[PDB]
Amino acid sequence: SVRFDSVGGLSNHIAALKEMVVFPLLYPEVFEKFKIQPPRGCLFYGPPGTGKTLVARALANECSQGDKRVAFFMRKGADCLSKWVGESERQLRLLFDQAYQMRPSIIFFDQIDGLAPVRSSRQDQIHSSIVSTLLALMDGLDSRGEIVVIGATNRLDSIDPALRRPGRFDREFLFSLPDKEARKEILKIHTRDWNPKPLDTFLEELAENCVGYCGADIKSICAEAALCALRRRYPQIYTTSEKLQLDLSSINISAKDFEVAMQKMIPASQRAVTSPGQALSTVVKPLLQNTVDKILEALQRVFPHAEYQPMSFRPRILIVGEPGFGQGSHLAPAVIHALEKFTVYTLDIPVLFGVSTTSPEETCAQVIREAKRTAPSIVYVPHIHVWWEIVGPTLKATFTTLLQNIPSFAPVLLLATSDKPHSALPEEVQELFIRDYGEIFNVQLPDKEERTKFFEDLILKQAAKPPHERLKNLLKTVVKKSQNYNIFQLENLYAVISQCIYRHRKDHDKTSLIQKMEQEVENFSCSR
Amino acid sequence: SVRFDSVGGLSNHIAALKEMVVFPLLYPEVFEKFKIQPPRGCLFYGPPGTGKTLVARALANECSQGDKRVAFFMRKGADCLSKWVGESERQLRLLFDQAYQMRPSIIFFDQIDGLAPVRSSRQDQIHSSIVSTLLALMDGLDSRGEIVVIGATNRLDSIDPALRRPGRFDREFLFSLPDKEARKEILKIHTRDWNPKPLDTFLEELAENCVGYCGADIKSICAEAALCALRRRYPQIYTTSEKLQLDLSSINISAKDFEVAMQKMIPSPGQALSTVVKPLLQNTVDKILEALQRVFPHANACYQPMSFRPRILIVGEPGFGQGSHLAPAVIHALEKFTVYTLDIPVLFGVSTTSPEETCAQVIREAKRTAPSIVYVPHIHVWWEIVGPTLKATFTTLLQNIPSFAPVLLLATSDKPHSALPEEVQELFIRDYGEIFNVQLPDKEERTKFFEDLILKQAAKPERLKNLLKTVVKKSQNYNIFQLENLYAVISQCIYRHRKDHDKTSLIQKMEQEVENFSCS
Amino acid sequence: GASLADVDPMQLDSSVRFDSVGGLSNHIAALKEMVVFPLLYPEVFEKFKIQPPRGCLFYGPPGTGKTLVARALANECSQGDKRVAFFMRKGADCLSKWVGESERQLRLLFDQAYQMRPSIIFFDQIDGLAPVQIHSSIVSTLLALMDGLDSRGEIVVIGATNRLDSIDPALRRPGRFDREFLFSLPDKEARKEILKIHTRDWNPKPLDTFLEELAENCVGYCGADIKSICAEAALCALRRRYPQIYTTSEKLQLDLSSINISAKDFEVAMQKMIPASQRAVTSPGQALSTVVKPLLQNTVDKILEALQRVFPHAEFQPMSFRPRILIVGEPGFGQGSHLAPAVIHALEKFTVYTLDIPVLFGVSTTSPEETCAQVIREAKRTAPSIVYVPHIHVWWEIVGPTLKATFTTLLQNIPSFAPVLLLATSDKPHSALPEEVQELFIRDYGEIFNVQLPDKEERTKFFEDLILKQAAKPPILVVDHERLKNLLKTVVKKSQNYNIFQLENLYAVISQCIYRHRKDHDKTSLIQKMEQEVENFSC
Ligand SMILES: Nc1ncnc2c1ncn2[C@@H]1O[C@H](COP(=O)(O)OP(=O)(O)OP(=O)(O)O)[C@@H](O)[C@H]1O
Ligand SMILES: Nc1ncnc2c1ncn2[C@@H]1O[C@H](COP(=O)(O)OP(=O)(O)OP(=O)(O)O)[C@@H](O)[C@H]1O
Ligand SMILES: Nc1ncnc2c1ncn2[C@@H]1O[C@H](COP(=O)(O)OP(=O)(O)O)[C@@H](O)[C@H]1O
Repeated sequence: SVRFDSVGGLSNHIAALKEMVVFPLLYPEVFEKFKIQPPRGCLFYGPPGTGKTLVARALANECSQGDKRVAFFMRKGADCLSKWVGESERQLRLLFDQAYQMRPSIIFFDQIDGLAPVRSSRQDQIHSSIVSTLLALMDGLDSRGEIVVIGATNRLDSIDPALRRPGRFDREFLFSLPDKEARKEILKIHTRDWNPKPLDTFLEELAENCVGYCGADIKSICAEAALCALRRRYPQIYTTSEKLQLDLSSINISAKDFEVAMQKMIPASQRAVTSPGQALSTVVKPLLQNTVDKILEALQRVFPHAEYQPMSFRPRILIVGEPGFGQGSHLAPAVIHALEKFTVYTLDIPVLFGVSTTSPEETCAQVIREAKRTAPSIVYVPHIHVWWEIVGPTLKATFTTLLQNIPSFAPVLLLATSDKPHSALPEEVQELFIRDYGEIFNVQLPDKEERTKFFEDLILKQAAKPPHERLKNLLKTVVKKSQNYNIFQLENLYAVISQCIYRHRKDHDKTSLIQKMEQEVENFSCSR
Repeated sequence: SVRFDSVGGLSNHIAALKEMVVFPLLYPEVFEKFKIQPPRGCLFYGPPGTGKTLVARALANECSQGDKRVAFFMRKGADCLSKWVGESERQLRLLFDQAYQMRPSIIFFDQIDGLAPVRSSRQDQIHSSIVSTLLALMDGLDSRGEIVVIGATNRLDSIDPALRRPGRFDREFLFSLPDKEARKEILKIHTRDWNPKPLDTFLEELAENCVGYCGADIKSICAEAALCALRRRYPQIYTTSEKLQLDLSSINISAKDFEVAMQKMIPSPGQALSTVVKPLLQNTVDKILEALQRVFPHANACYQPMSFRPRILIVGEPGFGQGSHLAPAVIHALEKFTVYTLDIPVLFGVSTTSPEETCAQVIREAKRTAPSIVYVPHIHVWWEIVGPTLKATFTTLLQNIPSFAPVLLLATSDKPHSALPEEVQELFIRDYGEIFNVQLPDKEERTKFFEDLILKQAAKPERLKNLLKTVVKKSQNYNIFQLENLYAVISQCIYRHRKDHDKTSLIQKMEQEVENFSCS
Repeated sequence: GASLADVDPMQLDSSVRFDSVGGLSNHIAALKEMVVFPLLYPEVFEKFKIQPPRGCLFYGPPGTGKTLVARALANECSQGDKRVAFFMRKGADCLSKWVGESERQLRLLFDQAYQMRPSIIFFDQIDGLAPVQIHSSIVSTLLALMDGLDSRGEIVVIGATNRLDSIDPALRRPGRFDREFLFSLPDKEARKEILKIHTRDWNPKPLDTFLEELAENCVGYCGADIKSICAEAALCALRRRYPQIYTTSEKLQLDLSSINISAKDFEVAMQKMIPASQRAVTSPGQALSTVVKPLLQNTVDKILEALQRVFPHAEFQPMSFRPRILIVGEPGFGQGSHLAPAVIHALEKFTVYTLDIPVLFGVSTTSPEETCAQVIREAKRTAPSIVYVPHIHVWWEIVGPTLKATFTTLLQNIPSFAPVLLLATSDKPHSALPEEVQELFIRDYGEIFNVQLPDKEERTKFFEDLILKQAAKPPILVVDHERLKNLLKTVVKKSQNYNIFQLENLYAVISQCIYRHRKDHDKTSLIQKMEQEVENFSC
């Protein structure tokens, strides 16, 4: 049924696999020249929903329907556990011996953590016995060739470390959340055999909003979209116990269905945690997207790992601006979001202090150690000008002598924001961001063009929908009287006009809100 | 087929083993002259992969090969369990007679975790009875020769504590991860019989870069490298069909294949210099090590070394790499000595312990393993980061250390020796050899720092030499940070002009970018 | 076994019986009348009524023979009434902070102890079982189980520990642990007895004078160090004699007549090891090293003579009144580095407690007010004793306002005629110390000693047996024997103002040259090097 085509995105855990399963059968001489004794054990692991059981399934299908003949034995967590006194460790050896007669064969253990927990003398003796009789008869597996043992898990730390050793489980595969190049393939696989195949550009657009999703999260919106189309088209289905008469020809899926379905959906990875990076909303985007792009260009100039081998030496950048220019609230999370596939580690006040029972120094050390472990990563310290005059005198020392110990050309990025200009910051901070290296970005107010696009939809498209030159003058005067607002005032004059419009929904004729609009625009006052 | 020469690294474990288990059994008339009384139980323990069963197999084969004067009973100590009422405890009482009729004997118990676990209200009636008979066949049916029992394990606490008592399993052998020297002979052993004989410099460098590996990993990187050659040489091996025609002579393993397999696999205040920085600071590291030799000669009667309160302080302006590159490279070169760090993120990066208590145990453990090193980097900020009790503890602690005990105190500083507080100034004695002032590198070094880039990669498929000269003409007073920053900036253009056959166009951009690199 | 627990006794070796224990003679003459006599003569303990105690506590540094005495004692009781059982538990073994396993383990252990009867229970390292309700549930049951042994028994409990102050004070009450025994590092006359015990069953028995010589060269050893150097001096002889046995698995023929042990096999064993007094205990008292002896032995003898004026127990109806002494000197005259520890070590048989910085704060991360009270109370409990406060000129400027108030009032609650000495050292002169410190030493009472530099002769003899003999050792041809003496005199003249930290550095910098010229058969390329290193040595 399913055989690799469906498996979209991974494409390298698959090539790395047939050199364990297929090659020792086909080319058993290259392993003799170097005396290789090829590997015999994988260990799939990663967050939930990201593949690896789809992979086990597709591999079983390739074996059963490919080049005869390979056997496939599958165990589900802990099945050897039996009621009598010895029938537990006997079934394991029975399985390994039956797999030797049907060889070549591959053994698959789903959800290891119920079978091989970390041994301890404060637990059941049967678990230690099972782990021992499992790492015994797997060590004596060289003479019993043509057997491959795979095990998929979720908790790599909950597996006995005596098994994660070359000889028992020598390869370890990481199944991570897809990125915008893989989510598009997945969406192509799931909307594959649809009546009116969704345009490639449409899926290209859909793959962007789905940031925290996985294969299981993407498979489900393709179903919620159809379920939304069904009740959009035929609303006379819920208010009925009997059947109806459908034509199955009027039911078509549109982008509104996908968006209303994505409204209800919550990614399985963000059901109990919130990531420190968001995107510009549909409102603020025509106001700051170009600024985001310029920031990314400068970051490329200083952090070329974001585009034979990129050379980077301690990449840092500091986004500076006036207190309302939107750098710690709008710009920096958007920059974090546009740079996906880099793990992000946050160091702001509610992280050092918003978690007690652990001094700030501990968490400050853990963040940098883990960011070193998996490079290239980002360490996000927003609002340093307040961060600095809120911490202790030893935390400054720890923070400065912990990122001086980072290898120079290791690609770890330090991102920070500021409200005071660079000159006003404490001189100890100014030593970290040098201007001649291109590590300081100064945000500026948006130009006339931007401010025009920001209001160009409210006037004149929303103020013309029932249940023109007089509107263009309103647009002109709004853009003129707002040429020196920050972001927090622009997107308030927006809301002020937004509310005005909403209060005239069922009014069948205009020229009651037009003058109301212009009066509310005239009463607006702030001036920083 | 394994007899002691297939074990790299454990040159002291093997000697102690045959000086305590083998020789009292082979030459009983010798150890009776002195009443040495060998043990009746030892125990190997350590992390997984460190050669615990390899030593057992080697010892068995060295007990068989010869004249068979000693018998070896090898028993994986978990398959001795019978799902019955009294049979597993009879195999034990039989194993001990089968080895008393053939004395001398060594009874080996591989993985005794599964034979004698900790009995409590989570154990069965079979394992408790097994322990009760095992610690009766040993304390009673022994103490005269010539049976010696060994057992292997990973955690020393996964065994019943009643077995480790005076008169029972008492001696212990800690198998730990290999250091940089053992990791070289391990690679030699695992590349013993090879077509293309590898060089010794290659294995040396590899052993340097394979940090954190434990033996078995080193056997694995050899395999994963040969899998990187094949894919490099026959990219058509995948998505194909049955073999047809393949030559097993163009699969030569190259040096860049080890560095890919070492990243397709998953595996301290001391780090060697990178390949890029080495030809810039290796000379200074040599000079520092020589000054150490001057003060630390370990790196009644005379004609053995003798030192007096070894102390050295590498001083240099900020940016001279005296605490970023130099001192950890020197700690690396001075391996085979145990190092103990004392800096900020190790005094304060842990709670549930005082900074005054984590400073006394460090000096205690440094005295127990002398000659050792105590490493305090950046004293010019270390001194103003601790409390007034920690200073008065640290000073009296390193004062109570005996006069001639070879504990070295290594430290660094960015402010000059005359800008430090008096309490520190009266701790190094510049009139002695205890202060070392770093200098900028010489023209010879600086020039050779850029040569692979200019001119051996901008011309990689001339006027470059001129540009090269200019690179040395403005970099005269650059510290290490600006130096390697300028080197990384000049290595960027090249990576941007990868697929540009026509030259003289990236040379112009290069000479204008190096004309713009300002680092005042 | 229906009791899934560690309750089995041990089969002890029968060859340990009041003959292998060397150095511990007062303790044995007391344990054999509270453990042995109630079992051997049971008619005196019923003639009147006695019901002897059921408890002993052993404490002291590690390796001092505290398990060995329990073993010897269990073998000594079970010689007429075979046989006394022996149970041994060791605190902190995979049962700490596990409720409620430890309670039933202890209950079953006491049950088994009752079933055998007579028996001896031994808790090695109780610090892991009753350290100062995971904690109350287990100590309360231990107290109830111990306090429930009938007066005659016959069950005897014994406990061992390293620091007496890491044990719950609820244990030290009569009927449970009514006596305590201190196992200290052995002096010379006990070191000789241990050496005679361990080298007793040898064909070619070592000479008595050689054992006398050995007992003095290994100071700071604890029992197990002597065992380790005796059993390793036997391996060096074999290794040096037959080095071709290490590369041959085939048992070759060896003559058991050329493997006789000699010296230079004991000292090569004593080289590669570090003693007990330099490993763990932070023993405040250490004797002068063999290098510094000829320089400071006279000062050490002078202090111990101005110390019997105040502390007339330093010559053992003596009567003293608040014995105090303060040795003062310049910063480098070695009062807190060489003199005071050697003075303390000379005063063995007197228990010594220290109050210095790494003990108040570093060790035992508790409040520094309870540790000072502990040391004062236990110092007067075992008087005559010593309290040692080194470097008061800095000690006083590091403690809090409450610690001074506790210390100054705790040494006035000591009875006036108790022999509890207070020894302190300083680097500022007496009149530079804070006034609360000056109001403790009354120099007209003789409580002050001023250290001075070593005399000309002292320095001469200090450099002599380095610069005349070791500078002419045949590398195993031509030595001058005349300019060596001139160099000795120039060195003695040049160094007539150094303190000790410099006087003993100019001794290590001159000995280095000799090492760099080990093999040179012409002893001339280092004489000039010697005198040019001395010509460039500045304070
Ligand atoms: N890379 C992918 N391409 C296509 N579909 C996918 C992919 N990953 C997941 N899916 C879909 O999501 C479903 C769940 O996948 P799967 O069960 O393999 O995840 P998992 O890692 O095994 O989850 P868990 O670890 O919780 O068991 C699959 O049935 C598959 O239809
Ligand atoms: N010191 C060493 N020298 C050479 N090879 C080694 C060494 N240590 C390990 N190896 C290689 O790694 C393999 C695994 O080592 P080994 O099984 O002896 O240790 P182990 O896994 O701790 O043993 P066990 O865990 O089964 O008791 C060996 O077959 C050997 O080839
Ligand atoms: N006083 C002593 N006399 C003879 N041998 C001793 C003495 N003290 C220690 N030893 C030797 O040291 C070994 C270990 O001593 P041990 O009793 O374990 O010390 P601890 O008191 O710390 O338990 C003993 O087996 C014995 O061989």
